[PDB]
Amino acid sequence: AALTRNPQFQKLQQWHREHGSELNLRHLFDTDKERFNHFSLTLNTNHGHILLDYSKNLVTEEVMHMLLDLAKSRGVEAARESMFNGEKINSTEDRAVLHVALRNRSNTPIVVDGKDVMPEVNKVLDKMKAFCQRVRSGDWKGYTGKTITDVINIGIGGSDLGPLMVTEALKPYSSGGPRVWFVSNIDGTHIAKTLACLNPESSLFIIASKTFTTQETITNAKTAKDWFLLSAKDPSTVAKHFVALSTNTAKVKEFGIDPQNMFEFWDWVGGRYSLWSAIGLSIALHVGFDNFEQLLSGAHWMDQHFRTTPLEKNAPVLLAMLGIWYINCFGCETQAVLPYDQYLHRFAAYFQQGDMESNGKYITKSGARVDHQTGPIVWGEPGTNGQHAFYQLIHQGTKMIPCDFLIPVQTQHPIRKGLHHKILLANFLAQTEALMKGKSTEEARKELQAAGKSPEDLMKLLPHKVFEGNRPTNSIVFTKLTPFILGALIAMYEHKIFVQGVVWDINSFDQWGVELGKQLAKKIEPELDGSSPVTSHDSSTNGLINFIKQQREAKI
Amino acid sequence: AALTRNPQFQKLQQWHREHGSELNLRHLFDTDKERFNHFSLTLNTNHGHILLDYSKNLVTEEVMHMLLDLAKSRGVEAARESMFNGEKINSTEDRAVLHVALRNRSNTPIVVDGKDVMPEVNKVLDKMKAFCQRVRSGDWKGYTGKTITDVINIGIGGSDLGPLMVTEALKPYSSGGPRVWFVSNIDGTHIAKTLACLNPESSLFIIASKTFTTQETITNAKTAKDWFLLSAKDPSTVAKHFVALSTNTAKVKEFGIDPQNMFEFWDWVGGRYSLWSAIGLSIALHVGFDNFEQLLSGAHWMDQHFRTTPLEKNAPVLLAMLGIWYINCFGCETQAVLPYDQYLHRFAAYFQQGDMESNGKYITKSGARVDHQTGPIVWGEPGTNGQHAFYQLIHQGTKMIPCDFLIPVQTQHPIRKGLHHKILLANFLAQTEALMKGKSTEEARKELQAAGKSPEDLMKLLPHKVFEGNRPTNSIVFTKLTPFILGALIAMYEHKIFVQGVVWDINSFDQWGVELGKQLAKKIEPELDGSSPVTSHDSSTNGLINFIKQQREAKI
Repeated sequence: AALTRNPQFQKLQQWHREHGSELNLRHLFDTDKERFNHFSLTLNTNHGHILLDYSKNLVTEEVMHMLLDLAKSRGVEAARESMFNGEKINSTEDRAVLHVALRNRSNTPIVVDGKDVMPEVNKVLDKMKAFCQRVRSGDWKGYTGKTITDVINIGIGGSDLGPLMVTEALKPYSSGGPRVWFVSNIDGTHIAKTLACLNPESSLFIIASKTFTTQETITNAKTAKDWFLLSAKDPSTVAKHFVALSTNTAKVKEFGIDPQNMFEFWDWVGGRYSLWSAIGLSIALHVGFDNFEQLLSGAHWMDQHFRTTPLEKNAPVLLAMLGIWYINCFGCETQAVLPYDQYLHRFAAYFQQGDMESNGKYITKSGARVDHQTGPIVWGEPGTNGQHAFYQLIHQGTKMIPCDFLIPVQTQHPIRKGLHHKILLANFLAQTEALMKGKSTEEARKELQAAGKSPEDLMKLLPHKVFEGNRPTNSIVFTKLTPFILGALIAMYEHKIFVQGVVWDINSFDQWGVELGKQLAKKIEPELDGSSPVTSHDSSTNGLINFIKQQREAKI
Repeated sequence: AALTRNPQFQKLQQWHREHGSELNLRHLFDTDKERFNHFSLTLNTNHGHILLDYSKNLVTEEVMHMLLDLAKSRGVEAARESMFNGEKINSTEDRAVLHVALRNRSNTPIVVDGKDVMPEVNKVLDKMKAFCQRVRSGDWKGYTGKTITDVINIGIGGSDLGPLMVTEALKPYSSGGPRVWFVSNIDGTHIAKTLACLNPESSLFIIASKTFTTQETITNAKTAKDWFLLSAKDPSTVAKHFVALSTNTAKVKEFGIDPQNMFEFWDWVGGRYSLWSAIGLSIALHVGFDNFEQLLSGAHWMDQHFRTTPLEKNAPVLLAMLGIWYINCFGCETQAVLPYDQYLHRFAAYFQQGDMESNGKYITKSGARVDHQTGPIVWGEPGTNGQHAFYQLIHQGTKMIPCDFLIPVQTQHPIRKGLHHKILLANFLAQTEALMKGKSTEEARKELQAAGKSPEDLMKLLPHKVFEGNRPTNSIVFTKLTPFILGALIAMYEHKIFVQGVVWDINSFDQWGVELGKQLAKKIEPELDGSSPVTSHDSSTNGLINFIKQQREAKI
């Protein structure tokens, strides 16, 4: 495996082995008045500013230089061009990786198999807008003649999380749009509780599935059709309440949907990178096409930043290499994402898929097994919520946890003359300051002394009140969370993920880890039927199945 | 630190040292037909069964004996008795830890400071039931004489997550109950979007806060009151629309709340263990008191199981020691919680707080700094969703991640004649089976050949199709997710957390980690006012504040 044999990597490791544990944030800031200026970057997108302050990280100019050298020697730049140029970098599936084409507002030609993909991309987009216009304006009618009031997206994984996270994040921009719902779990509870709140006469379903044969998605789609038909009765009315995001014309038409209402995307569009394509139809329907195009433009802006900016000042590259530093040198298993924004409550979950499904790999592009760590476990909750739940462990646990704190300067709801947002901002700032600064034993002793504690009571509590600090964080502040800014932020992390994948020499765009569980599930399905004991598996699987057969009848 | 000096621990570590990496699940099952029988526990609660199958773990009977010996030498049994008997085991705050008293259905006396706490516990429960009856029945009217249709819980941390997670989990048992809402984030977006869907004359607010001085909660409460009075206008009507879960009579009365509508709890009720107290009022209002008592009874049943069962067959002890095995011997940073149940969509988030806030500590009860790992990072999303998001990394990443898979045999919505649940169950079973078994190079090769793959295509794909397996999991299956069973499950994990804390010799019931961040935030708040630059902090904190001031009125 390449990384471990790379000269720059070894130099980095050697340096960390010798000076790594010596790095101390408090000391670094105390001896360098220019630290913030030297370890941060402000980006003016013309539609708001984004400040990436990575100064509270365990790095020095020397460390950053070494990290940038590694990025260069790993061919991050050549790899980037290959992606943007339509080359088939998805080596195991022999496919191009072009979510950047989906939002290529510049319409600069991107050729794949001797053909520019932009024309087809724009064809679908125009098709999406036209349809969106009919639904939003009321022109489109239910089988009863009523306008659509609710839109239900049915899909799993990448066909669900992106649309859900974005519509949740851009709720303030949904004025005039129908309400949107998202069904994803095969668990019957999901579709059942969702359908109970809807009127079939004014409900529009969006079945999101490339092949249109995805078990969970199609099962849910069929259940929704039965629910609908229970009221509508006529199978021909389905074409008025169901549309598809797919390419399988036959299966779509067989379902009862009109091929005219099938919005397609391509194989170079990964599920976890597809909200920018037809998959984003529910987004466009909710916030309008102008806002949707703003979302795409934001991503496009960041794509250009990534492609034209020197590595030293390249946002995604910097985030990626800082992550490599903590993952491969410090050995940190996780990456926390803490947005101080309730609208971004599903932002961390979105990147759990985007990051983990992309880089949770162990085989390199050459077929060799890695002998080093790859993708981290991404997790988190919007602040200050999460702040009152698990920060205890971040501040005083036994784990080093890189944290990305994000927040918009301007709130969408400046209630109480901005009092709420002021407090939110203060906590956003105070937490990273606290994680960095900590509170020494002497500092805590003085507080306890001043609190009239007896020598005995003081000694008993003292160590518990000490904060060792030196806990690194990135602070990402943006003017306002608009469709454009959100687009830029999502694209920024998409590229961070891309860069790390290159450094580790893995394929960030396939997902073979899915078939094993899938094949074993299909084998078990028919065995669940009936009350006869199963003995064809390992004793555990056998035991579980038999307990299930025994208890499915139990009358509590 | 006590743990490192414990002889049973050193014996365990030496064994691991010498045998650890040699353990292979597939090989263990292949060579022992009694594995499931030997490593599974079935609990009959008389109100449904709970099967704890821990056979797919990297353990042998020898390993389990060493783990149980460690639990015993660390005094888990005596510590448990001290908790149940009301001793002040919360050593740093010198307080008892009695969430078990809250659900002590048996009413066996529990003495604290020379006084049985049960009378006051039951008094509050009776008060809660009485109030709920009036609200639910429509007896309690708003200032305009209308019945209450919406209940809004305002609180943060332990005063929020439990009530939210339980009401979400028990939705099927809420018929005839008012809609419940939860406001927690200080972020104005939270209270604003909630208030926008409410009618002040039929809305009842529950302000959950012990001291009633919690900044976020009180700020949200004041905003809700201003909103209410904009319509009500008459201050005296507040007593008909606001109640409190607190003990600060002065502040409550000052807020405008009738002190007779203040439901109390005690200092031995930790926030993250408070849903069983008055904090659970929103739960009672949503599902009725009979169901709330079932929830309490379920926890009481698990409490009894924990107190009377020999360690070797004690569910919480087994879960705890398996965790210790992975944390302190294998070095796993995280613990995944994967419930295959949409209703339990906030279950993992709940324990992310319950576990991490309790055991994210680094100072032992003797004041020594731990020289070993403590609490893990808890995370997860309900199965299939999570299954289509990040399982790629669990299956083929470079991290060992213990996973708890949970699922009810009987679904609350057996739609399509049980088809959805059948698929859900098959996946629940197949996933742990796949994680254990994996797929060898030769197995994958055979599949690729049968698939008709060409020689070189097979060669390039082969390694990527291999699953190393040997990934440990616990499967927890229960007859049905009822209020009683849910209570039992929550209590089971609370005790798992307790046992681990005892083994590590830390105080699982304090949370000093909160102080530093709060103190720094209060100092920054006033500095945000005005446009003059701030220079009183480290350059990063300074720079972030100044960017905020600059961008505050940037027009986008």
